[PDB]
Amino acid sequence: PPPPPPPPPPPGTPSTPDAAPPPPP
Amino acid sequence: QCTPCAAGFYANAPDSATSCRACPRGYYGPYSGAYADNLGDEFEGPRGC
Repeated sequence: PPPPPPPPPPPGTPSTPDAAPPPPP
Repeated sequence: QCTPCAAGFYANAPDSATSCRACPRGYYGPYSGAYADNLGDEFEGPRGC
């Protein structure tokens, strides 16, 4: 009998985090 | 497998990094895969921030 198929690749990788003098007299 | 650190980020350890941190205020990481180095300032590396 033929051999089984290969498993599907894992999902996409996660994203990235966010950010006046006084007058004289 | 262990993924490269994203651009603008740096690995927390020179070898066997456990987390990736963003480059701080006043720094910039041009390349991806940047990593911190114990020698010198702890916030920079050969390709780090």
